[PDB]
Amino acid sequence: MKNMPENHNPQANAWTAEFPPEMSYVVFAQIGIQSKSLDHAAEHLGMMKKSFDLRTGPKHVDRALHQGADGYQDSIFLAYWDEPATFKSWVADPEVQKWWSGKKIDENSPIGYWSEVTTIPIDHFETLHSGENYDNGVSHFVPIKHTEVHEYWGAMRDRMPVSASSDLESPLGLQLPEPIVRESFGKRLKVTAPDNICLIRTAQNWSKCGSGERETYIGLVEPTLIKANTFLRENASETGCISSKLVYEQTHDGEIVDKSCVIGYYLSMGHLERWTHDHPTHKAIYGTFYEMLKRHDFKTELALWHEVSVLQSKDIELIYVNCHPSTGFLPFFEVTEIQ
Ligand code: HEM
Ligand SMILES: C[C@@H](/C=N\O)c1cccc(Br)c1
Repeated sequence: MKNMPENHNPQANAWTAEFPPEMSYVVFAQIGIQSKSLDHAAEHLGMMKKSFDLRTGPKHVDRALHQGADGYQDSIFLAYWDEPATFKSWVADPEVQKWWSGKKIDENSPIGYWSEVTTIPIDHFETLHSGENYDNGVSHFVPIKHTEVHEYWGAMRDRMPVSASSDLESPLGLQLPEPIVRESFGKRLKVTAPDNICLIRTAQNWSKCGSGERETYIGLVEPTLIKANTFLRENASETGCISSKLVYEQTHDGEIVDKSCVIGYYLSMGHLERWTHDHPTHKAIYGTFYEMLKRHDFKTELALWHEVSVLQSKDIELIYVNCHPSTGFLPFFEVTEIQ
């Protein structure tokens, strides 16, 4: 609450996850099939989707489609557990072992496999929701409550309990190295990340918007989001953004719905903060959002939310099997070949 302004009174309501006392960790797993034609991914996606309904399966799973550059796509599962023990039991199930860690991927395969598994201690985790919505990531299975801790720069950091006792800076300092090009196709590679990287899933949901509000979101706001994500992807060193994906969410048979999110990793929470507060790209987003609020009497059916975590090296398992060299963390930090 260090950054809360004096006489703080927010002009809009917001909600935040309230984790139960017995809950110590969230496991958030991003599992992806990389392809040039979705046809080639279809077999792998069926096997994975049947795995999620095991009794040890995730409390919640989203599906999303990422358009990468060079014409590669990632078909992604976003899966949540509230017990690390249960997630370990899921991975050990033989149904999961049939495909886990890219086991079904060939040396000359047309598809790649990747997984980014982050085990998030609850005191390094915070969410924010623009409405009392129980279909926003962990709000599918965790209660949410009203909070006044928003609507100022620094509110995100204040909502994360550990920021009261840690600056959450990176051991590598302020300068993320330039991305390097590694020979990743044909190989099973593991990346080891530094401590205190910051992960954000920030989401947009215009599915309940009226016709006119939807027109405004798609015509005015979404283009600035697309531009922001492209900037982030192309300017890693300047921003401290290790990886940024704009993805469109899907029904579980693959139909794209009116929902998206950006999933980004940053060298520290401070890099995310400085980009959000100072860079023109997020300012244009905030501007067009406010313009959208003025047009509809400041009462929107657009749902916004995010989940932000700060991660230790040992809590991030990053695996890339036959993937494009720009996928995820592949351009950064320490890589090890697995065999
Ligand atoms: C690349 C995509 C995005 C990133 C990385 C991002 C990042 C962030 C972060 C980190 C904050 C919290 C800053 C703090 O509390 O100190 C924030 C706040 C905010 N963002 Fe974004 N954002 C993105 C997209 C969007 C979109 C699409 C919208 C609206 C359509 C939006 C509107 C806002 C608003 C209104 C706030 C203030 C929230 C509050 O505290 O009440 N952002 N953003
Ligand atoms: C989730 C965040 C945006 N980006 O992380 C946001 C945006 C608008 C209103 C609220 Br309330 C929260």
